[PDB]
Amino acid sequence: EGLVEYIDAEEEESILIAMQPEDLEPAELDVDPAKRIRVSHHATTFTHCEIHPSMILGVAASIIPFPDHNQSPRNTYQSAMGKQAMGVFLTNYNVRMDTMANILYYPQKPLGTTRAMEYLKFRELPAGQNAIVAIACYSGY
Amino acid sequence: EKAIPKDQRATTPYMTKYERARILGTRALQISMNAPVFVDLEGETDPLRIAMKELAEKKIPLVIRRYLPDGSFEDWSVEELIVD
Amino acid sequence: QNAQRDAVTLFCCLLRSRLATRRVLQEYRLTKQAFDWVLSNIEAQFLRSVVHPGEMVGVLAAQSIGEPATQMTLKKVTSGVPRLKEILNVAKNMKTPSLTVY
Amino acid sequence: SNTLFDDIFQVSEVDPGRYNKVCRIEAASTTQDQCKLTLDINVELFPVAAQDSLTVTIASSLTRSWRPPQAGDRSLADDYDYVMYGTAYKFEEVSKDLIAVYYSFGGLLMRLEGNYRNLNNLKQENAYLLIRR
Amino acid sequence: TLSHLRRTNTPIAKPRQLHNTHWGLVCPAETPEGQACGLVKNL
Amino acid sequence: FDMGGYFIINGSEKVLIAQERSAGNIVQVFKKAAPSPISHVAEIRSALE
Amino acid sequence: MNAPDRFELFLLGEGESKLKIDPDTKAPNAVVITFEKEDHTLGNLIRAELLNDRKVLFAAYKVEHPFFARFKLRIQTTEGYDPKDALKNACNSIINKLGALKTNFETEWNLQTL
Amino acid sequence: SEEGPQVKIREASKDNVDFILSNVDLAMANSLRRVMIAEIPTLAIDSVEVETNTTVLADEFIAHRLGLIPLQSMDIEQLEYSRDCFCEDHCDKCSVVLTLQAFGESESTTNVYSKDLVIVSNLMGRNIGHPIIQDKEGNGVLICKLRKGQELKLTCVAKKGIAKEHAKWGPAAAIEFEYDPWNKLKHTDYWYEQDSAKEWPQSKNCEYEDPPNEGDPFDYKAQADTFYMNVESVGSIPVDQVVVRGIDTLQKKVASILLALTQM
Amino acid sequence: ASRHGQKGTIGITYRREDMPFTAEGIVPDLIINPHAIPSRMTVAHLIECLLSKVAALSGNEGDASPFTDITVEGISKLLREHGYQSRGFEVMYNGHTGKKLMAQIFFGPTYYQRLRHMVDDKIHARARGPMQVLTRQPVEGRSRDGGLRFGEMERDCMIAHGAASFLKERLMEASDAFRVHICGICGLMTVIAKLN
Amino acid sequence: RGNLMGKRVDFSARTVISGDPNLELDQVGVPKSIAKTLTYPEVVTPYNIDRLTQLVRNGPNEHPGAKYVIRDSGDRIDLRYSKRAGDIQLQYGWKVERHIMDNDPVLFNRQPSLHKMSMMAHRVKVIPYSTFRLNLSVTSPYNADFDGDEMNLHVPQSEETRAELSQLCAVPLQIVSPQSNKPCMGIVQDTLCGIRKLTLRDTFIELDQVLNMLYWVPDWDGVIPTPAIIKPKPLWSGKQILSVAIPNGIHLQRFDEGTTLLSPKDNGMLIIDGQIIFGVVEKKTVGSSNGGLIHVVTREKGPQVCAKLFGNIQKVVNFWLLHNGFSTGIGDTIADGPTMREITETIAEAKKKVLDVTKEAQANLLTAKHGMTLRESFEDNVVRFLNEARDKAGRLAEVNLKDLNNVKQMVMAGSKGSFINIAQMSACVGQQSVEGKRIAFGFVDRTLPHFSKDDYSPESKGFVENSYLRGLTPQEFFFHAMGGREGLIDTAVKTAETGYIQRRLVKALEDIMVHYDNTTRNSLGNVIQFIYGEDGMDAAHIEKQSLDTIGGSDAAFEK
Amino acid sequence: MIVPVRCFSCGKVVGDKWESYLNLLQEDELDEGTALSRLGLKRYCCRRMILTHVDLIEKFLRYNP
Amino acid sequence: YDRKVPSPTGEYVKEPEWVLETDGVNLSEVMTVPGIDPTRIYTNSFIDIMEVLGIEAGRAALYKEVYNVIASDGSYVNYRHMALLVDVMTTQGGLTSVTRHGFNRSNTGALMRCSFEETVEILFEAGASAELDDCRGVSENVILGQMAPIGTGAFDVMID
RNA sequence: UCGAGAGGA
Ligand SMILES: [Mg+2]
Ligand SMILES: [Zn+2]
Ligand SMILES: [Zn+2]
Ligand SMILES: [Zn+2]
Repeated sequence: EGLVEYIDAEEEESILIAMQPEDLEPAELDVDPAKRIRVSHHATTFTHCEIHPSMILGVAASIIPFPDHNQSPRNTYQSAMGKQAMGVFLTNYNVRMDTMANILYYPQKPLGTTRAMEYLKFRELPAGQNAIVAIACYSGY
Repeated sequence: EKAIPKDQRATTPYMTKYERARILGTRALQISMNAPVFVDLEGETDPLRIAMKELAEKKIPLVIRRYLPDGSFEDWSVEELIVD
Repeated sequence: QNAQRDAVTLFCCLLRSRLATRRVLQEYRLTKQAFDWVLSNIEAQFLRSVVHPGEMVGVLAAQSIGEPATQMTLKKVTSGVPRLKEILNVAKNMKTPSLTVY
Repeated sequence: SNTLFDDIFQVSEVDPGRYNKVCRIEAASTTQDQCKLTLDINVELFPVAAQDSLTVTIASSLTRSWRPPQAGDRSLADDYDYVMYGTAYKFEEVSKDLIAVYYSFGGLLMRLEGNYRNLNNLKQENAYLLIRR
Repeated sequence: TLSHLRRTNTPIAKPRQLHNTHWGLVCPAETPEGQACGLVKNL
Repeated sequence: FDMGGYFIINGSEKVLIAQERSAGNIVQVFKKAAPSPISHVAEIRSALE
Repeated sequence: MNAPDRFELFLLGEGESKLKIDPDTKAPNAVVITFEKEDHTLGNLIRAELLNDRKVLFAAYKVEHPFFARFKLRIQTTEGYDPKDALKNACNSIINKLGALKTNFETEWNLQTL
Repeated sequence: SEEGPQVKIREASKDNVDFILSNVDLAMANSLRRVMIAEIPTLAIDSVEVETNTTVLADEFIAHRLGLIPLQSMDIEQLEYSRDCFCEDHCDKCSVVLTLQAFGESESTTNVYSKDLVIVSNLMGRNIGHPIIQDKEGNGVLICKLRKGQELKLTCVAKKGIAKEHAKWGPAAAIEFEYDPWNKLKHTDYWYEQDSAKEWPQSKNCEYEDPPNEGDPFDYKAQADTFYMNVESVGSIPVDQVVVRGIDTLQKKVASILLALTQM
Repeated sequence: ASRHGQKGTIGITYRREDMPFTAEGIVPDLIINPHAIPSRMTVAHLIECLLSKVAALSGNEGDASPFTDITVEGISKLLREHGYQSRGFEVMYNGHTGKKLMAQIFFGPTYYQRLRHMVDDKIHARARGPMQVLTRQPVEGRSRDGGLRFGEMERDCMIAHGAASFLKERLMEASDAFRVHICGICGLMTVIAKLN
Repeated sequence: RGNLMGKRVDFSARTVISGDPNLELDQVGVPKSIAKTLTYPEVVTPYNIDRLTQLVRNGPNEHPGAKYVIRDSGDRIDLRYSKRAGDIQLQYGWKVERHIMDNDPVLFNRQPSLHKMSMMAHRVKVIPYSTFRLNLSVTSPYNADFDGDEMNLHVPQSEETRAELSQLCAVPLQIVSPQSNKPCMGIVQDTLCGIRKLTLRDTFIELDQVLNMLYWVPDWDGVIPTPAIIKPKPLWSGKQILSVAIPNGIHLQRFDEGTTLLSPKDNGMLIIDGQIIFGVVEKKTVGSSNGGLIHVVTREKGPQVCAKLFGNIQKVVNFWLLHNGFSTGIGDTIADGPTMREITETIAEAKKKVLDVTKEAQANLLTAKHGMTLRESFEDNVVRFLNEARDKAGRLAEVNLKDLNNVKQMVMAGSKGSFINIAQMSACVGQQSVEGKRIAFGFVDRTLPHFSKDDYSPESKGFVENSYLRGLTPQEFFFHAMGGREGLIDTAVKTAETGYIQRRLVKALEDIMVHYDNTTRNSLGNVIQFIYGEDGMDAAHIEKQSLDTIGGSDAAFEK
Repeated sequence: MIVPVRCFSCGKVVGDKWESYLNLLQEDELDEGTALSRLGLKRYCCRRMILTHVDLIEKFLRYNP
Repeated sequence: YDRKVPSPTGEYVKEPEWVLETDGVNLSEVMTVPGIDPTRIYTNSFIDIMEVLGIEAGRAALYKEVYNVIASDGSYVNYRHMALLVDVMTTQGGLTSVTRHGFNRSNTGALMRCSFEETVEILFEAGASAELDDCRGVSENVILGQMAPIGTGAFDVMID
């Protein structure tokens, strides 16, 4: 229909994209101080608009909640730990015969979920538990 | 052949950690092999503590042979050698 | 004998400085018994502070410099691990050859 | 083994130095004008307001381990509302015929001016601070 | 499994460092750390 | 939930990792080294599509 | 593979009697008791009841390591007053309080209706 | 009534019991709530023999699940520990045997609820081994799901124990415990971003204790002796016996001391 | 570990009574030190507690998607409407003593992942046994029940102490000690020997 | 280099390691499974035979026990299965390979063994579970963490070997380090964060707490210190109770900032005869700091006293903290409401500064500073301007942090914190950097394709105005990813060079030993130094002592 | 892969409350908060056992063997 | 550069001075230039100082650059260690580096040098030249597994 | 035995 295009690495040199599709609305204060400071764009010759920025992250980085609030090397560290977590790797774990296959007894869908999670079935096939965690200074163990 | 005379010697009379540890190890090793004990041990049953207590009363009859860089040596009896 | 006198020269500078007659009797009013105890104490402590012959001093020094190098990690001067590599294998050409004029 | 010092003060300023239950107080002996005192007072146990006239004393008694109180059997030389035990740590020769004495009451500090007590206030671990109505 | 099926491998002036041109084509921070950090990347 | 995309050689599921290469049939200009007789180069890697 | 059985937390081993009593070497009228197979559930009650006896000078317990469940209790008291008598006082007074508690509660429960 | 600790029951049910426990030294309350959770004994599955299992799940998975089902243990005192008795492996005087059999005949999935467990040993007239059922429909706990053509057959031997050995022998769930609602003892230092009163909400327990007077200074000889507790039960034992047997196990715990002291 | 690089093994496991209990009786499934929070700057974990708490109580789902204008102030407004302290803190009582903890504890639900490194599949200790034929040294790897490495890195440390006898032990008796005849005149291993 | 200077050795082990505060310093938490597997050959003697025969009877599948017996003939007696497994009578002169038992010396390890004190002797304390438990204050000399770390443990086989572990390889001996002439280990983390909380004047301890706290100290005199306050309540100060851990005869003097002898802030340190006169205790006082408490005790009292002292401090402080409690929320990183307005408008003032400098450069009116090109000068001005922005914003936040806030407390004692972390989590994370410069143009003349070309603004060159708490925008996140990736490249890159550097140093000077005349030399004999260290004294044998003759006016020196 | 009998944190048997949860949603058209509240899971420790539960067992049954 | 210096009284006080920092090194022709202090001047390169002022001067320069590397990270290591390494480089006579060819060719045995780079070449030339090994070095004895004269092995032990 | 890849500090 013509409402979407496939931009390769070289072609986006010649085009001006945009973060939100409400960057194309008119201008003319009262605001919430906790929200992130967003650079007023000052640009108006747009060609494309981003589908949604969250898509820059891969699958393993899609899992992280609030990576925008988090140290970058921490997200790198997580990305290599999340492929290490135990869980239900396949629904047919019983039928298959493979050399190693640890499986979580009681997987739970995480209470804090990326919206991108929905398309990798993390809530459908998770690999962690909603532990009640208390950061605390207890016995020093 | 040549030796370093007892009268003129210029090495630290105080025994270093390394000779104390070696000497204690030698003593404990031979003590383990049913060797005679030269102190009235106060119920001590460990060759390490046995050797330490022999040393403390200077009942250990061994001599060091500190070798100098020229090939020459200096003998230092355990009596001579001090411990702080 | 000269090398001995040399080897304690700064220690003797400190030593004479602290044991000034006025200071020995005014800043801290030492008595004879206490002064003799102090004099013997220092001899024992110093003679305990001698290098025990047999120490593997080179290996110790190498590790002593090398361990903090592992900790090294982050006015445009060349410093850090690259500077250390320059220093170590006598780089003929240096990334920052500089000079400070007095 | 008797009282080493007694005087009467009026507090000048109460300093809650970022402390929830502790205050820092400065007060000069009203009778002897040239003698002042600086000391840390727990305010939760003994409330100390500004411009309060308080009696102040120091004793040497009235090692051996502590014995918890039993009725008035172990009668204690005080009819006070606040007391402390500390240990002298410095004595300052400020100037001729004037002296200053420092105490650290297990953390809480003290400072005492004036030469009037030619006697007592020895360089001694034993020290009691006693405050009255 | 997914993140294995979305991987690359650059066999070998500054390849490891992340680039302005990687925005949206390669995940910014997901990569092994150590032997091959940034040489091996995920989509 | 299996998404596919793997082969089964000798019974072991196998994945071909996408190899990364510099593109072919493009022109690049490279400033050469300081102690080098030639100042610049422009290289083309020619391979038949 | 390594964990000791859970039953060691409340079951005495071979020739491990319940309490071992040792006189404190340094202090006077002082004793250390190595309760076996018990912990803060029980020991804290004993110590806190020792504090109430006004002729009891010292009462304190400590757990060497939470792996094991053997905690020491040490006592000191007035002259001519073996701490075991203060300990007996404490335990028996505790028991009286607990029985009174249970009976009062039963009365309230039977008063209650639901 | 009787001199000592005074208890006022506020609200009551077989599942929940909330009361005020007056005039008790705090250490007693911690220790009682501690032993209320653990040392109090109760019967639950400790052994399982799985004959035929065609389920999706693994047997040890099902055996774990079986352990945590709550079985009636009101008369557990009449029963004895296996470890104590003299039988070869187990007997009717210490162990109660249960049998579980299910087969998938329906096109739809056949469940395996708690009620389908059956009791095989000689009861000998004790209130022992009944799988507790609080589910409104009556089915109770759900152990496994079975397709058409799947069967599961096993035998479970329940034994006496306590929560200190394993958490299935735990008669209580979560016990509320809070004292000095207004922090009048200064027994917790509030973390306040602006105003401690506005940021932290008052608990219901503040309703009963008198509000503080700021003009009055900190009372220092006051100590904690009034507590607000709420005990919950899994149904294995009614709440009243949970707390009563907690007290009784605590006083037995103490009594062994007296005997052992005598032996010295 | 969690989803934010907060790795770490278990130090000790406590029964529920030993655990510090909140007023409602809830007991932490897990306890971690607060000292890993500042140095690593993992505020995402630290916010996940709040979002997961409000989603657990409210009965919805936590929206932790990146580049969303969701704010801690609003999340905490909802949490306050659920009767808890807005920034996640909770009054906590010590389990051993029942005396209230002076510092109210940041406590709530935080998704955690079980990692693939379990000790007993890494535990290994060896006294004697298998040796390579070529080197007459223990075969490499615990899978083959082999011995560990006394590296040149370790040899340096032993050198630095001057511990010559321990060092001889490690490099001969405790690994591949051997006795060989030699002829002095050639000064080599030419010699032929029959010892019986 | 791999089969001759670094052989694979027997009598070795390896585990996930954990830290245990009720373990003392030279103890190690070897598990039974390892202890049953490892052995020591011990020759039978009259002193040992009576225990050793019982051990041989006990067997190898439970502990204590023994797996092997060696005889006059020289042929093994495998005790795992043998008909005479239970009727042994050991003649004198027979070796018995018994399991390692408590208070045995074993050489610990953690690769990479950079320095000599990353491999030191330990006393066995056989414990149940499958982890090498070890003391907390041992993490600094191994650079360990309980996050999946693995540590080896070699076992001696002769009496001289055992001695050398005890006599020169022991942990107390390495408490003072030749390198950086000062202590190695120090109080860390929960103990260090707790000492600060305990020592505060405002912290006052009750009687019931004091008796247990007193008992917990292992070597305790049995003398209950008289309370600080004797009046409305007998109360104890945290300093007073802590003092019991410190032995008699230890004096310490330290002065911080405005430390009058009547200290106002309770800062600095004056400690008399093992009593704490005044000062809050923290890392400067009890860390690995030069001139610290550990530094005093190790040479004044001895190694053994201070090795015991580590455990004693730990046991008191862990208990008090355990019942005081501590935890870090994210209310601990929310700066004051008005302060946030001030912070963001501060950033705005710096933003305007960058704009106006930019326009001035756009008019080609930039005073070209000496040396730098015009574009370089623009760079430096802007980079430093934005760095001012982030540092001033952080210190506007740090100033604005109340005392209850945990993160300050962690920073305050030096347990685990620094200023900049507060800045990046509560003010503004800062400016990213690649190869020194800001985020350069990857796309031709623009950083990202959401920016117009030739844009040198702060937002488009890598500045991250938003804070970790507030949340980074998509472009900020990508720029941050660039910076973090470069940092990780460096991290991976630095180490290998550092390992090679350490290897080259060690192999260059490995022959260097002081001879029996203080002539530092090598195998050739050619002198390197005529007296080691240009004073003939070793490195732990050192202290920062001021010489009062160097400084001062000539009259003041005269007087 | 199946409803856990009890909540790990506290211990209230949530296992008998699963099938009722789904009935609450599908026929009474209730939001999940009120769905768990009807069941009486007052404390969130047990509450997140059912909200965050993924009943994988259905996929496992469908394989005929 | 702010710099403290003796005041006429004798007390030390700051005496700030203007000092120029360059970008290239040609020490040989810069110190001679007038208007400057030609005894104080200092370069960042020890090799040029070695060429001009002498090896003893080059030693202090070498040390000071190692020191600056260390102290720039807010660190400190005792003088003896660094000075011993610096002395090892200087004592050979030139500026012998810590590298495969800078120092490993020497008189220091064969196995000693063959335990670190050019293993087979070190041994090849050693056999070609009939190199003598004292086996006093640690590495030679480590290869041979005997007790190396290290610390405990430095002294022989005999009876009375 | 040999090379290969994937991992943990
Ligand atoms: Mg690690
Ligand atoms: Zn039976
Ligand atoms: Zn021959
Ligand atoms: Zn629950």
